[PDB]
Amino acid sequence: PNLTEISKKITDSNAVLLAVKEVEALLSSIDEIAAKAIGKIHQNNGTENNHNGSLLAGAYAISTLIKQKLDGLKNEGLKEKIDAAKKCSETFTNKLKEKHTDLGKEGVTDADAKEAILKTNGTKTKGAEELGKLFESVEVLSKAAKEMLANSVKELTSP
Amino acid sequence: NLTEISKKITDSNAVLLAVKEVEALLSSIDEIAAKAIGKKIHQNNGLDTENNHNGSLLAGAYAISTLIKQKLDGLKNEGLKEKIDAAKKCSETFTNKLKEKHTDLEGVTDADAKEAILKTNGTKTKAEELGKLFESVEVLSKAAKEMLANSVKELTSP
Amino acid sequence: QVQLQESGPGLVKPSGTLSLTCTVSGASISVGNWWSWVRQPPGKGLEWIGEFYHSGKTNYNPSLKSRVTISVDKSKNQFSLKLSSVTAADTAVYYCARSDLLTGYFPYYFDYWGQGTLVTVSSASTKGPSVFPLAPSGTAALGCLVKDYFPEPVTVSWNSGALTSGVHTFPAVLQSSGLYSLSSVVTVPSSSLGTQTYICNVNHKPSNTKVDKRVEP
Amino acid sequence: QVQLQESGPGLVKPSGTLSLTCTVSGASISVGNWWSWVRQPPGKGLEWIGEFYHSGKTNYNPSLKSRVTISVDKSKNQFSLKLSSVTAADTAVYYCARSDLLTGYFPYYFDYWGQGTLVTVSSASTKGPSVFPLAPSSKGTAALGCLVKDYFPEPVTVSWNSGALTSGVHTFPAVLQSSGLYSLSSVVTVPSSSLGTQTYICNVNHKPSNTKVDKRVEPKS
Amino acid sequence: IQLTQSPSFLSASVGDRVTITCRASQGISSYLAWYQQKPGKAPKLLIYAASTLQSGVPSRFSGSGSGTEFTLTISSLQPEDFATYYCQRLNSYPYTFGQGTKLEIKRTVAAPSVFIFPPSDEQLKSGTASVVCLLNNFYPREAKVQWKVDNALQSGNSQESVTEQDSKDSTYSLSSTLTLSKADYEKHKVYACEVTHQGLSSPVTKSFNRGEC
Amino acid sequence: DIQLTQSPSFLSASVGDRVTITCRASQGISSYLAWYQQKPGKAPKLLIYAASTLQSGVPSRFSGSGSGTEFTLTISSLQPEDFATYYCQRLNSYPYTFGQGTKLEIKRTVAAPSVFIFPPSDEQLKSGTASVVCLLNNFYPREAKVQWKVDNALQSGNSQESVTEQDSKDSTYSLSSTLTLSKADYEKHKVYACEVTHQGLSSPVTKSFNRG
Repeated sequence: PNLTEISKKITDSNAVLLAVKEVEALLSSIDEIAAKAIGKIHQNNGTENNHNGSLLAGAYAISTLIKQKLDGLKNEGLKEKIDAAKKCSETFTNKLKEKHTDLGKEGVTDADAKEAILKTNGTKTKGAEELGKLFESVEVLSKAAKEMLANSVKELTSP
Repeated sequence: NLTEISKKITDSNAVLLAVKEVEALLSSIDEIAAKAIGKKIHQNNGLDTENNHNGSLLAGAYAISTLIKQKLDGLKNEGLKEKIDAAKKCSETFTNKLKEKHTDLEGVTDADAKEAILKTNGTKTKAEELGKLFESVEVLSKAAKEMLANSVKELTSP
Repeated sequence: QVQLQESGPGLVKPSGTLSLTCTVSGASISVGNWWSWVRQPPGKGLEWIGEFYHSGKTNYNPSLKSRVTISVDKSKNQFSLKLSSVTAADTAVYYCARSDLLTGYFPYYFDYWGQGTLVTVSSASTKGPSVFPLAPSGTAALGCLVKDYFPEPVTVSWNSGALTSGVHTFPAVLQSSGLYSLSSVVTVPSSSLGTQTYICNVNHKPSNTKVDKRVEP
Repeated sequence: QVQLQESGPGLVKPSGTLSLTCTVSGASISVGNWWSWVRQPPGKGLEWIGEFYHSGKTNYNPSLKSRVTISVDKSKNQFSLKLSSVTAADTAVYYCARSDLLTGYFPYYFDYWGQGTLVTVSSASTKGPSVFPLAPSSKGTAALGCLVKDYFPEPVTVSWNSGALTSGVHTFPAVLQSSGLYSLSSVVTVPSSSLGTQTYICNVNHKPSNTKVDKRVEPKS
Repeated sequence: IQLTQSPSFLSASVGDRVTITCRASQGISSYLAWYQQKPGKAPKLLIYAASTLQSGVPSRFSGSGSGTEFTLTISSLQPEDFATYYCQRLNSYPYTFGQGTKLEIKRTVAAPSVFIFPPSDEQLKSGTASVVCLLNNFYPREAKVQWKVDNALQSGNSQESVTEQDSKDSTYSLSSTLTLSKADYEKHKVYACEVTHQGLSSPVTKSFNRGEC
Repeated sequence: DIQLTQSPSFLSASVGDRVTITCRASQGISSYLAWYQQKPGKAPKLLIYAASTLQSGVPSRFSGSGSGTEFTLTISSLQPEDFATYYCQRLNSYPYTFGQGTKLEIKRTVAAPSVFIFPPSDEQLKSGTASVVCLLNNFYPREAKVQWKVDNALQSGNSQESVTEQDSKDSTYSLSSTLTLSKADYEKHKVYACEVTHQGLSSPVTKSFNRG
């Protein structure tokens, strides 16, 4: 069934999915520094408390880059869900920058570094709560882009 | 056999997808290398200069290098094995160099931080191995892209 | 959290139109996934009927395409099924089901189902059962004959649920008259006869028939 | 830079076998990309011949399939082309080209080409050219040139003063005379005040016959 | 495309290993799934992409196969594993199912307890007589039940019903109902049902005479 | 399988003009189309791929559009360096059939040719053949009438013409006319004249020489 036109659909849905999964991986990098590198460079181990002011700045850079790549996402079909992650990335980046009072210093404590970018422990006052539904908003976007690719492939085998 | 071409397409789809995960992880290390080395959050612009304190930014980048080595280990493809094992070794060598130079890498000097995890620097003694697995993934990323294209190429043939 | 529930009339006259609705909770049909209707006649296997995606693309079984249609009400998070010109071959347990990509990227697999509802195609009129005792004559067997009812199902209990051990409620049998009939028996110690009363509680919802029957020797 | 270069004989007798080799530098045919042979007769359009991928898959033009063969030498980073039972319809400039995905994911686009080599299908024998001076008239801008006569097959290359003279040079396209041989002129305009002081030499190269000729062009006395 | 799976019925004990084969008619790739269905319940997806386990499915389930031949394997069968199993292709609609395989738990031979029930006087007033023969708690499922009225074998006036295998003792129960008109029933005296079963060395007859106590 | 029809075959426009080239496919090829620019003697240069995407290095004044069967290459702000032959190409399947091509000429204000005549060399003469060469340098348009006169007798059937490709910088042409005679026929006359008619010349320009 219209094999030459389907290949364009499959390729188009591929590019959209790839661009979302790239934003996905940037989020997973923000997660890895949160649960593996917060307050911890050594011969063994690959403990040092209360000094993460740099690690916070690097993760702020990733969050900006996440917004830039989201602005480059243009697909008239996924427009509903793209703008959701669009403004979700905005409230996140703004939140860390909104209060530099505990994030724009060299010695940010563990309970504050775990607070802004670690979505695991209990306290999520200023920070990781906004990281929370930014991840979830990309989950929605990633699933939709996956299903659009599957539906394009599904068009091949139709009777 | 349109069903068999379907599996060839979606299979090389997943490999390219998993390879681009390693690719995007590297762009994060690249982004924290060119936009957050020696830095902290500001109000108006978002980031302002903060010299000589990057002992956690390097610790952050180390976990991604560990995460990169993890994803490269999970890659299983008999057609891409050559380029897969080339990136695994370059991933092992990189994380090994960061742990080998722990004397000068709290608060690593921006001269050392730019030297250790930044591609665009002259010296690159503590970075040189960040280019040889970036380009190794580049070669890996191009091969997976062409494998997907070749699968779609089979769809339209006489 | 993902739950699906079918509903609609369970009896349709021959050449009539079947109508069923699937209510979804814990999930939104407008955001993704394919949603299907699946068929299973009594004692037989499964047959896929139709499917739809929120973009509007719907597919139908080519053996039923002429008679089947599926509609969507995204505002109510429901979808329906219509089957016109039905025959006795359309009698089946009807399922609504969701399909998901799971850990893959192609194809979709059915991973969530509703409880299913039985739809019967027959000219028989709804009728409650006539309950007759199976009087007993160290172990004694007594039961209850549930005869000439329509349509399925009939729930039988003993002593308002107090007697569950030893109970066997046989599956119904479609008699040549078009009506169903079953028996529910229980084995009790022969010494308990004349001391314990045995009541079979027969419930037939599709006719609002509740019957209690004393079974004595 | 990525660079492709075809090589091989430019004269093939009819019913013979055409053979060309593409040397690739700056890239590796074993690593990726599709590699193709493309054909363009003098004055006409382009015709794709065949392609291969390092996986082994090889496609040929259905109009040529019966007589075309592409070989690959990954150890030498070269690949070749073989056309058998050739006729005059096979005379053309032959290109080896690379295909690439560019910024997309399908299909491959021809983004790098060789310089192209010209192969002529004919029973005629190779013949080197005769070079004669187009002397400038003793009459300001003056014109002098070189006449390249009676050679076969194409092409001939002409330079002036071993390349030190480029501005003002016109090497005309070759012309097929009724004798079956080609003829050509190359001219250059120079200041009239330079004659009798500066030397002017045209360099004529005809690789089919290994002919290197330098000719001094001066005003006649 | 048609899917034929075999065997239709399996009989194995707890701890045994069973394999079910699903055969596709022209090629599936790996777009095959395996479902488990208990009586009265919706089918439960076990394996997709013809070897991948669904979340929560234990490791004792395993599938394999590509293109035409597929196989589901249950090593170390557990009590909860006894159900009906279907294979399904997902490469294209209508997503054909297999006709199913039902694997029951194998146990030792159990003879049935045979009971006979004469028609009730209440039912007799309506003009119909129903004689019920009951076979209780026996194994295997195979059992021949014959109705003899005055020692004449009956045909075409009886129906049978079997319970599902008991989840507690792995036995079956069978009921046979001989339905006659009141006039036909009152014209004979001896009503007997005859049971032939592997657990019985010879057929067993339960009889009663009409209008006696 | 699929044929590509390119229109027009020849095109002539001025610097700054806007021009359009159409490529039509016999059936749908989606957006799998490419446009090439082939300068004389050079290999094709990719301008646009996937039928609207600008290849890196190519100026923005090149633009493509279309999907399916209709395809259009548009060159805005036409430049003298834009003289070439342009080809469309489908890439959905092999053979990736090319279009027939469109020749584009850059229009230019009228420029008269400088005319030169060249007598046969003493070296060529003793071989038995005499070639008299007439040169037309840096003129436009292409149309030029070159006639040979030997002792005021118009020659025919003994001369051959060759025209250079359009200059990529000044958009001009150059022409050569070679009159070929035998040595015996050459030494039988005295005056050899080249007469040039061109729209940039108010009257035909003659260049001649005697044999001494």
